[PDB]
Amino acid sequence: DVLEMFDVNYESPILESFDSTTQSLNDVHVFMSRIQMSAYDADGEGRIEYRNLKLYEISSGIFISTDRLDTGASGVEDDHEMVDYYSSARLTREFLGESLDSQKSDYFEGIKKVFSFYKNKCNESRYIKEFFEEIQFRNICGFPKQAGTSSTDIFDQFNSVDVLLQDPVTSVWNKKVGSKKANIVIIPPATNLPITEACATAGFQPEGFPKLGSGSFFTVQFDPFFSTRFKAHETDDVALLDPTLTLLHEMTHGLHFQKGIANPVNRSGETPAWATTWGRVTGDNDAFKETPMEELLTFNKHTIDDDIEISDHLKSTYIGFLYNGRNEDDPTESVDGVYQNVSSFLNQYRGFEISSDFQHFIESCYGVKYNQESKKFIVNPRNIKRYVQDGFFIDEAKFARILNIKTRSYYTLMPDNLGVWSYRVDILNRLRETFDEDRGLLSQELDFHTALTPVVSENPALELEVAGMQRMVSLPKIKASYLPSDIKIKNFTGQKISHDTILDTNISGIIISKIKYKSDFVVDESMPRSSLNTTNYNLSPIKGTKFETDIRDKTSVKVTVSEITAPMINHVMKLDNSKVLTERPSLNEDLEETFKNTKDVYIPKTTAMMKLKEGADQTLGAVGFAVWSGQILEDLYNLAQKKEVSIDQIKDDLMSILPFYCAYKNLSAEKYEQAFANATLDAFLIFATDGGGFAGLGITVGAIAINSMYAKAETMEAYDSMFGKYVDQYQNDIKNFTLNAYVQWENNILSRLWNESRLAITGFRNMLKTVKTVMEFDATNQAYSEEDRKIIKAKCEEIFSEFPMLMQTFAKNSMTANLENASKIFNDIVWQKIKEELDQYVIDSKKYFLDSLEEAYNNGSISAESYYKYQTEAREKFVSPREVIDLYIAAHDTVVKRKRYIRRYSRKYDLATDFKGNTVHLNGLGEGTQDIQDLYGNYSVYADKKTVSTQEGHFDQTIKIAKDTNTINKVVLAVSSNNGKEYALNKDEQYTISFWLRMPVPSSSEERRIFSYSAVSGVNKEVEELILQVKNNEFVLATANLLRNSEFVIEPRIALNRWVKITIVNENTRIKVYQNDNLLGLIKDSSRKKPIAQRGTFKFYNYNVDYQLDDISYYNGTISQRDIKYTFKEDHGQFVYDHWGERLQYNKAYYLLSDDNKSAFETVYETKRLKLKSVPGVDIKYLGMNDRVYGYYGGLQFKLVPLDSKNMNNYVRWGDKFTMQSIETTNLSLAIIQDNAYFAPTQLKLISNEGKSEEEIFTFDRNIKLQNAAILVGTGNSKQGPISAYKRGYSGDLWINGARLDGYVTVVNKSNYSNDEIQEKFKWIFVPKDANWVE
Amino acid sequence: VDKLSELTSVSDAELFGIIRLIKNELLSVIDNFTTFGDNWSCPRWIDYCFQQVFGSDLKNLIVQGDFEKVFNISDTLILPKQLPEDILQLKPYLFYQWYAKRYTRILRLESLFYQILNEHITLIRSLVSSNNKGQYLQGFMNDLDKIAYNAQYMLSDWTIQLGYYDFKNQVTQVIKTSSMTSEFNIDDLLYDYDTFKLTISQFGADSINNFTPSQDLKLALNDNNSPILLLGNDEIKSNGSITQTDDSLDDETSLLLSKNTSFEGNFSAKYLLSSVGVNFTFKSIENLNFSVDFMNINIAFSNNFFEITQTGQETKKYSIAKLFGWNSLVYLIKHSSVEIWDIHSNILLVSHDLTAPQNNIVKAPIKLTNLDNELILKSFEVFEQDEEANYNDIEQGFKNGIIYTAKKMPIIVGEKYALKSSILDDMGILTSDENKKYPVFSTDVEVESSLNIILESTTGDKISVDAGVNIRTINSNGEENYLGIEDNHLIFVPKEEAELFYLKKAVVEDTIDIFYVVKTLGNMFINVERISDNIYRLNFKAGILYSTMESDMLVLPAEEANTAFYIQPIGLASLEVKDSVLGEGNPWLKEDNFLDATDDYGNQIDLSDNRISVTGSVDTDKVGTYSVVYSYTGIDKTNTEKATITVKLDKSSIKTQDSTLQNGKEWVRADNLVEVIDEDG
Repeated sequence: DVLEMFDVNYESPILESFDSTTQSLNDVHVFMSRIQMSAYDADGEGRIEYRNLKLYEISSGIFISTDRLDTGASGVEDDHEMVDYYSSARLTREFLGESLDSQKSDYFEGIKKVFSFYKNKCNESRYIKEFFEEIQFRNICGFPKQAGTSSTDIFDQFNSVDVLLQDPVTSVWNKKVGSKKANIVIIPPATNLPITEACATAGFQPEGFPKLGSGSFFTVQFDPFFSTRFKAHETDDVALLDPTLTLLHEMTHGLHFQKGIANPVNRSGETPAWATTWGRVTGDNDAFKETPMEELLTFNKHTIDDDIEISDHLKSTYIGFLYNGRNEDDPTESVDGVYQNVSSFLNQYRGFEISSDFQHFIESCYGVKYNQESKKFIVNPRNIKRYVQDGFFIDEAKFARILNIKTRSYYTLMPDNLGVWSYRVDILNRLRETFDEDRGLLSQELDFHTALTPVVSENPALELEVAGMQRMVSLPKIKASYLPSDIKIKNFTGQKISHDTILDTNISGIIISKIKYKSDFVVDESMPRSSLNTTNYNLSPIKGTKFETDIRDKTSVKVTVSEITAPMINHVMKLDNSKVLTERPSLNEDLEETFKNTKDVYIPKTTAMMKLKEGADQTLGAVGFAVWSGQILEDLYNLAQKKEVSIDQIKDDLMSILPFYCAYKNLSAEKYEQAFANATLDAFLIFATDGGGFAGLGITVGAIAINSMYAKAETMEAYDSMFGKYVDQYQNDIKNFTLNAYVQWENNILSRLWNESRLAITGFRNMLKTVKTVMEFDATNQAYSEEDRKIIKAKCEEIFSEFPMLMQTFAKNSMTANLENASKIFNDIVWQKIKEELDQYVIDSKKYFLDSLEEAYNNGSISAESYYKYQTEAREKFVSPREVIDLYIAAHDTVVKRKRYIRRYSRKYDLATDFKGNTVHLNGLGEGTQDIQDLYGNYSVYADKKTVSTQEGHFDQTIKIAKDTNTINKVVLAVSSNNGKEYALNKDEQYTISFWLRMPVPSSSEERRIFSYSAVSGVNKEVEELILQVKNNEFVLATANLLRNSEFVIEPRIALNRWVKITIVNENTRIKVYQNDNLLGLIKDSSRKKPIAQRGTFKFYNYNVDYQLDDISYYNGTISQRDIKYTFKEDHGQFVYDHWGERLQYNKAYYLLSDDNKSAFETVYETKRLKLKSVPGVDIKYLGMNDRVYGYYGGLQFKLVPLDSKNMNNYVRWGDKFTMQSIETTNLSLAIIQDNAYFAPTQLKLISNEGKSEEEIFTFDRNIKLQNAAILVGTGNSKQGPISAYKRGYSGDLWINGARLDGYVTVVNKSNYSNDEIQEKFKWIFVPKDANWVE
Repeated sequence: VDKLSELTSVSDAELFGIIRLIKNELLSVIDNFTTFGDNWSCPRWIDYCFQQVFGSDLKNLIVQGDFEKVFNISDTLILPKQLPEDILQLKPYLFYQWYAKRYTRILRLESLFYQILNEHITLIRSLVSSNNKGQYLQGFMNDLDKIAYNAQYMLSDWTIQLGYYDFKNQVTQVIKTSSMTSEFNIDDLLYDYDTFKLTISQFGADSINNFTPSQDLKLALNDNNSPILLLGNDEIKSNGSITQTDDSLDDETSLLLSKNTSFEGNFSAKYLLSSVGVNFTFKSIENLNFSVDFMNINIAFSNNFFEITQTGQETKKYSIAKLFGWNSLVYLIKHSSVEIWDIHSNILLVSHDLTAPQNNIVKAPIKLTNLDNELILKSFEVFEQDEEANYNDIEQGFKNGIIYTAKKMPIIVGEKYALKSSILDDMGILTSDENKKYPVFSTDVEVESSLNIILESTTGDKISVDAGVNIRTINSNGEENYLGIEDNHLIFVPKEEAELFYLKKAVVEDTIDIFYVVKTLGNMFINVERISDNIYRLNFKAGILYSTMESDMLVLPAEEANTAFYIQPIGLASLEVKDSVLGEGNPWLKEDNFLDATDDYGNQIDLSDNRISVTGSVDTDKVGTYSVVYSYTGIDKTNTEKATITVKLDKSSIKTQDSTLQNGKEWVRADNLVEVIDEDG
């Protein structure tokens, strides 16, 4: 249906005769055409020309060419490489041992195999299907209709490619026979571009400034046979950019070109300031870096180590500024926007009676509706906001999450020279099986792909020198190496409102809740895909160039700065690797003297580097090195812990700093703590200079001024227009001011401190590469003994194995400090100054409104009705805005979205994660018999249907696994993340597998196996890593991928019919095991043998009892004991649980026990008074042993009847009041009744519940959310109201204790002394009569 | 140090400034050790004590080998000269031997830091209580009590952490340095942390309640069964009728505050570093005018505006959304700010800056005067909270189990609701198709027959998420068609072939609303699939792709909002108009005589909607009455409201001429203004 490809070959004949009658133009598939290109000349001057090209309509609207249009010279010599491979021979001459026709035949068969892969990904995901539809089948409309195109004509240069035949009089292909529907054109990279440069361009760019909403087909210059290398998120694990994602990045660029929202342009023609982000390095001459927000939205990747991203509220601000435009005080810098350009385009048809196929052509283009009466297009300012919003519904980051392929932007490519960038991708599987059509590239490890061999390889660089000094710092020329500039403060001024002023209406401020669901694309098979209209166009050379996305800047700027910038501090902290070390690294503690030697490494003045500058004492052998290196590792962890300071600027809050941040101001880490007394908010900036001058935190907000009223007519209607309009612009000025204040905070503070967060994680990673090379140089010290070097080099490689977790711990703390700083600067500096300015704006505008309203009434320029109308209006409108609360809810949704990112952070991630960090969601999606399926699509579940079931159970659904008493070690459930691709293997891989397990008591020691994780050690290879089994009458978590392979005996009895949670944090060296939330122990003192990846299988085996599972999870990195406790409490949700770990239920027979003795109630001999009696234990056999475990089936059973009875299977939550009804006698319920004839005057009794009875309403103590148990609270009310203190004994809440002679009750103390000591809560247990527990 | 040096007097402002530094000195922790133990939560002030004595901190001199030197531990564990028949039995023997030989030497340096901690807090009690007399002071001494009690438990917990990784190290060294059990399961002799820690000390810093309980408002009866009213444990005053009502959000009761009905308690923040507040649930019926007077701040909710007055400061009015049904509100009083939170959706409502210094430590009363029609209170707790306690991170909803409409009233079995989709709002109307076999969401404006929804359970009336329902579907006439499933399509079935649907509470990413997914027992979730430009199907898909099962909720991504449904009430359509007496020449717009309208679901809409047509105009030049018909054209019914606009004749002139008075000429009005005539002339 979607990418249904036509029978078109490279060998298919071109159209040479059409005849116009017998055969349709929709059946023409190879033909000569014309695509608009940005040609260049010998002068280097750009001009927008048309080029002839043989087309091949490979699918229903998608054309490809194989020509390489002669678009002027590259200017770069053959076989050179700046960062992309420049050649003139590819698809023009014989290039790399293959002929021109073989390169031309491969590029056809190569592109057609890329789209074969997308069609196989069309049916496996709705989210890719909705993309290829929205981008192939879309109606495309362009506004300023050119010469030769009539109005009411659905095919023109914007959405069609001409079909040309050859003249009889000459061999020129220009005899136009019609034009068929175009959406995509895929050509090779042209002559003026490098071989590896994918760039998307609007197909037709008219002369003049592009209008927002003016759609076009998009041209992509993409070659799938070449890629460039990238340094992945996995540190120094270099990979190759997947070309099937590089095309999907440009189609994402091209969907914007089809909608018209890709080149936002003002009236003066330049890009508006709200559509780019600017970097800056100041010095001798200024260097800047522009990254447009269309690039930030096409690769909207939400990680710390990616600068090319914006938040969901900053995205919506840009989406809303494309929709409604943005008026400036200078009207030549205003933006027209989509709504004011579609509406100025559809009003040309307001009295003209367009056709039916043209009307449906627009009504699907812009979602508008056309009425038969009044001859006009009714335009809706919600379907155009829905039109621009649905243009950005997907991005390269969401494609790389669906398609598990790793990526990094071209706009953040750091030349860490591991050699050559440009590689040969073999998409036709000529040498080895490289790229399937079902799955994409079968690797990204660049040992597969043949590296190109260039002659000259010059990476572009930013050359920074300090003024009075001599050391060149060639930074990468990317956005990371520049200071992210503040946005210009707005300073809202007066309006001078008249009765005729056309003030904006569709302005929305901050939107809090929005369903951003891109509405499904309806197909229309009854619309033409061609037109037989020979109409000559204007193909004259337009002087200029077309807006091409993804153009790679290849210049090199030399700036002589005054101050050393953080990017430079980051640079000189790096060991300057490339050599083989002969002498020791000259570690230098002073930053301004490191820039004087061009050989020193700048170390910070911490007690980790001062113990590294001074080596180990060689007099002490292996032992002195272990104490030296061990102390350095501890002193580096002290730089990683965030510590709170106090500022006079921030009241009521302690701002956070990491000790490491002293490295960026050249302080001693204790003089750095001195500088926070008598401080400002322009501290906390590790990166506070652009190179020339101080660049402080832009917390200043523009002053918002009240509007004026100027009536030009003196009628009563002219004042009712003016007094209405003044309130209308009052609400418009607030909605723009609270929106300008979110973007000032989200850019100047949140984005600045997040960038200083990732400049710190880079610099800490660079100084850890200095710790590595100095401890490695000191390990090869010849003054050491040669059998002490075996111990010393093993110690250097053990401190190195802790760098992983140190740099995670540093990143989780550097992010948490800088996010809470940006959160606290909002709450205390920015949002306070918004609230302080808008309070004066609300008050002064009300004072101005109600002094012109009383002036106009007393003069008589307004009626008595209108004066009373606008007096009630000022009382209801000129009030404290709810947009300063919407500004709060916006800025605290971005922080929560980043507080959640820090919680799920991993140093190395492979699979597309959750927001909890999990990569697995097994669900039991079946009609009658449930087949288990991963709902994140990361895992493939094999579930043997004879034994693996799926029930309702623990939290929602369990995976029951049946007995097998005959055949041991049979895998029945296997949840694999192994595709069969080649992943980046490493020994430095951490993960965390976790699953709930309910197992009854096993009597037999059959030495079977329960569960085995097996991580990927290669290509369709897997090494067992973590085996849970029965080993010697005890459950043992063995280990199979360590150098020594220790075991770990699970001592706590986990198989006693109770829901346990087994978490296994497998770090490299340590393997921590957790039962529920408590650390059972470690497997330490051994590293990983075989390198693995973060993909693997979760083989759950058959056991000799029916066990269950639930929430089987896999996390890409380590989980803290702090975060394991938090996850464990939040997994339980809002339910009160049984002892077995299952949620409590009303109308269910529960043994009520005491959780300490496990003692149960019992009636005194004949009366209805209760006596707590002890419940005897159970002699079990647990794995062949003779364990003695807690008994639970004793004493009185109690239902929990709700307050009006519903039915049984309803669950009990925290705060649910009930009534404990006896079961052995159904007519009795628990109550607390005062007798004054026993020692306990306020006993707990069984009273009659017949009719209007005063049985006690109980509850559980909501303020103590325990698991597996809860504290009963007698509420003191009945179903007839509150119980009399004469009948009861007390009036309020009573905890239910295990103490007679208190009457098993004590008063809940709520006085101002109850938290002076420890509360001593009395926990009770509810055991239902379970069938897997016998006594 | 530099705070307590450059001070000759402790101000009431510097009381808060000091107690945050003592909280940052004695409760600050260095986190990571990662060798000789992983969870080593050492307090910051103790390592500074070890830094000042030995030059390096305690991590840098456990690595050196000075753990047994600086703790004066001069002994290691030893196995007995006769091991038991089971070497499992020397598991607690080494726990008693390590306790005597090595832990009580750690425990004797815990004694010294407990004395240094107490002598430091004694000094700041001396330097402040002698240099500050003020009403805040008892909050400072109460909070220094809390930091002392917590730091004494953090010091207690840190020696168990030091103890555990020393016990772990001594048990490996006692059997590696013996040939009797040289190779043995050391994990059979070690303890897990929570059995080692709870054997030594049952309580730690996690067992401390940081704040006192929340003082529930409650009805009660005396020994003379007189109707008293509690606030926690202490009887409070009551001024009018406070009775019980079965009208609750859940199947509990609720308090009926009648008109002009009030209680009055007392409250005080025990600590300086606390926010104090009022957490309460109420049914937001129209014309509610109650007012909570808490900690010398009056917070008056009135006609969906908030008025907050500090005692002796200016009243500031605050505009909110119209609160529709059962609302949970928290009236937080912070330092320098009063914040009102919605706790259903966990969003801020009002944030009022306190212009006067707020003292929450003195006892101030807690009123609630009702002032208008009967307030159905459910809860009323006066609590005291941490000052940095966020209401953002809490997942939203009542957390109740009951299914609520979009206007937060619970769903009753019957009552004829309206399914709405989340993709397409109220504007997307559930209807039947041309063949009368499918329910269809039609986003047309010419929808003929809407289809309302009746859920039914033969259980309790407030429908639980935990109970499966049958969904009848009744149109404008009364044709009742049960919803069933065949070929993964929601169709119409008979009663006996209906299907149990399970509404489950869900949220999508970038919204604050609570939606519901509709599943079956087979995890088949109703998706809204688009088939035409204006017509949407209801087709079942197996599970929700990329959906996260949270507590009991689903966290849908923004791409899976097909499955998100919500429910609205019906027959709430309204249109209110007025009769404006105009004058000859005085202008008229159609919005002048229009008061308020309301959708079928209760949404407050205005005249700019495409459903309210104004059929008729005026002249304002002739004297005749003019009737203007306002009409809201709904989905099934169209209600018209007559609005007459008279134009009363006005002839208003105050014609004047100029005058010159004489020598001190006494002045009256009559010498100038000559022609003055009223409206009728």
